[PDB]
Amino acid sequence: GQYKMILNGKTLKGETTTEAVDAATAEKVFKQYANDNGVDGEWTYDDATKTFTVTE
Repeated sequence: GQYKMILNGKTLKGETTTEAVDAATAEKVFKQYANDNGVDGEWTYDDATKTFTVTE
């Protein structure tokens, strides 16, 4: 399924999507991406909208 991440960082903002077998897999992909791009924030996941957020 399609999962979305809203990036709400100090210096990186926007939206991305990933196709993943489940939310746990999307979480790993998105958290790795955030880490690789210097984001260090608080996370939420909404299963109704398949959307993660990370906020600094």
